[PDB]
Amino acid sequence: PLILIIRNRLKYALTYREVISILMQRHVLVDGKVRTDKTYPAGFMDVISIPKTGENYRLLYDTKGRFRLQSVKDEDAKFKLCKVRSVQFGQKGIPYLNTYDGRTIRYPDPIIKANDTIKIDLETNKIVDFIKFDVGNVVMVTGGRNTGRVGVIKNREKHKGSFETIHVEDALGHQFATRLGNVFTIGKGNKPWVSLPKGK
Amino acid sequence: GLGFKTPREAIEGTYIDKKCPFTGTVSIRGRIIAGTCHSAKMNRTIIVRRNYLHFVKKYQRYEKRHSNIPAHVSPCFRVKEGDHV
Amino acid sequence: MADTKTAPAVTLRTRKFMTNRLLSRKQFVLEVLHPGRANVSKADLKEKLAKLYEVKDSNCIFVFKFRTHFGGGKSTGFGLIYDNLDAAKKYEPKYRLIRNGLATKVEKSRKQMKERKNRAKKIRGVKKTKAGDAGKKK
Amino acid sequence: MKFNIANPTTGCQKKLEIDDDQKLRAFFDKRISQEVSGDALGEEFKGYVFKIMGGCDKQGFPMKQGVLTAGRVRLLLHRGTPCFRGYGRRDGERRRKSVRGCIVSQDLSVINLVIVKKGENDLPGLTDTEKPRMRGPKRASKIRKLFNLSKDDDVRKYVNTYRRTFTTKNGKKVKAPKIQRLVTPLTLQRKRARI
RNA sequence: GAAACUGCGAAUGGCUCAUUAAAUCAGUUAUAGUUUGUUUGAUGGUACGUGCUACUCGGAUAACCGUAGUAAUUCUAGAGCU
RNA sequence: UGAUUCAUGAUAACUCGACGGAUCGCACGGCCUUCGUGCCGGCGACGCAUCAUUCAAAUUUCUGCCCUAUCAACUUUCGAUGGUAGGAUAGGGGCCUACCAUGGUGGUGACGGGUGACGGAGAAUUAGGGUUCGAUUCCGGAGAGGGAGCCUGAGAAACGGCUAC
Repeated sequence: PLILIIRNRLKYALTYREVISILMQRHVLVDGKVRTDKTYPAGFMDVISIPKTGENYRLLYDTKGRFRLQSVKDEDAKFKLCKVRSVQFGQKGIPYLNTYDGRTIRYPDPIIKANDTIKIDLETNKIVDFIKFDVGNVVMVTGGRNTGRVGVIKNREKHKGSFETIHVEDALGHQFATRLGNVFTIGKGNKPWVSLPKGK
Repeated sequence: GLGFKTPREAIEGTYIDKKCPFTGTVSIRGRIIAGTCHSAKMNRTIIVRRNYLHFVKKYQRYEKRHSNIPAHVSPCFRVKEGDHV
Repeated sequence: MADTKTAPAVTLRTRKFMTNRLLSRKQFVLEVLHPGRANVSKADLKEKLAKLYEVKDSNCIFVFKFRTHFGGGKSTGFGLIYDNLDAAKKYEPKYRLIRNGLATKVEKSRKQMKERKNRAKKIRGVKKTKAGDAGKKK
Repeated sequence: MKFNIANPTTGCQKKLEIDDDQKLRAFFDKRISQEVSGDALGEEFKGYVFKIMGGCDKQGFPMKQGVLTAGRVRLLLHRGTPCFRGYGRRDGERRRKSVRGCIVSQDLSVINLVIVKKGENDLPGLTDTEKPRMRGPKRASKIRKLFNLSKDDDVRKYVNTYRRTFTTKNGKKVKAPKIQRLVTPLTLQRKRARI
């Protein structure tokens, strides 16, 4: 959430509650848009970037798995990688493709599934690319102890009632498997964004 | 839409005279107890739907949950097993 | 550092400094060695200091949060140099402003303040006539 | 007993006294909203029509329309209801309180009368004195009703708070306010922006 | 700018743990049994008249000013406004 | 979509009919056909409808809780138990209520009683294993003198609201 993230930059001493003056003068923008809400839902891959004489940031994970800043390029800031959190499916071409922060993006790609990821720009919300969820792809584990690790998909296991586990080969250690909700694919052979050491 | 499963075998099905379609099904279980380390056994009987019908007493079937039709009916007769001869 | 007399310098040192273009100012730590000496002063700081960073006014700049440790000869506080007088006030909390001289602390009475608002709600009309009404009525 | 009497034509009020049992009993056992002949009430009140508007008894409890009874009854009140003002402390608050009947009795401390039609003879405190309007119509269409300017003329020049007046704040006497619903390019641009 | 009207909050917080012993509740599911102001982002040729006559703006209360009633009440009557 | 046939869409309809900003606020702009407050239209403010959504909730499934049989059968008065139907409410739902059947549950301790018996994360103290404790700046619920009933509102069976006793 925004308040924690902004404060990480500021923290030398005696700001914090005075975050409010910065927000209301609109010298913080998040994804090119005004939000002054501390309770704002955030996830991995949010872009922060502020007006004019500013900087660009990507949300990353520490050892716990809490949000922290890393500097990111201005070119990369224009783009954002967004999980398709939920889907309204098919006919007449009216998907609501939910994201973690709550952005909707509309209308067919020649695919679309839940747990697949959509590459989006930032301001206009038009579809740069669509990334399929499949084996061999690069993943970040969003939750648990295992957070801040990256690895390549060994296999996905499909079962009755839910598809229980999806297995990741790599880790600092050895293989681990996680739920589909924990898995956020962040790279594919078609389009990766992954060129980052990570977390723990 | 369907539920989480438990397997059970029928303790009942033929209890006093004339019965409305349903059976009582026992689960016995053991669990590790602190101190003694020896498991303590705890009975439980639950009243199952036989929407499928074709249910005789002392018959093992496999139960999948559905929404509670009156109260204590959690499971339903998904599928069976059947026996020999 | 810190201009001498006979009574030793009492070091003017800065440390952990980021210029942050959101708050629009300079935040840094003032770790003042006081070898063989007492308290530097709130004045003596902002009188040197000023001329290094070339803000060249005591008026806009504040130093605070001295605490210390046992054993003496050092104290740790925090101080900031601001880009403008007008800009500074908005970002700053009120507690800095009042001691600096930029603001006055208003003292209030809880009982007077809250009760008075309720009274305003209750009367509708001029209600001068009610005072005369009560006299007649007894 | 006491009467606080209104003549709405001037918009003035003052209280006047009627003492004599024969005069007073004309009011008695009548309901709220009923009209009353003036001459019975007093000689000075000749030609007048008085409508019983309400009043309060001793202990100050006010009449409420339609409730009936010569006595008092305890009834639920709500916000934005007669016999209730200054609002509840919270929204949606209801209060049970004693409230008086609409039926006139001797227990009344004051009866409120509103003059429906003016009589033959003047009443010194009420009719003889006169009060000008506190404010006049703010809205543009309402101004056209009273002042009969017509739609082309534009309201602002002619008007001000109850016609065109010049008045002092502190030490300056000299303008019109901004009348709204009045058609302006400000409304036109956003209205155009609908299409 | 005071106030008044409208809007929203006051359901939150804080406190206590009497009752309450499969109950609260915990882990864990289900919601294909549902709702959700706010947040986030999409989303409106429609509106009517034989689709050329047919529809483009109505008033009425508080602040107020004045007049009143009760021993008193988050008390309230009444007029002239708007 | 694992599983909705709902959705999307077709067709005939319902409706004392929901919405589409008259003061659509505020600060600015082009271009001229009668060079005309002509005719256009940007930006975001607050508000508007429907949808996904988020911040959320509430029911519900599995499993788990101290002590006692000097508590062995419990329940069906007036749903106990299940079926069928309906009305209700956001919704399934004995939820209640009609009709219908006669069940449900128990030695694996049910049913009953007691308990500073809130539950939990946790705490104390124990090598360990355990034992004991959990009023407590957190987490979830309950109550706010005792009880019932209800308005408003997204949401309260509110109590520094009401209404009644």
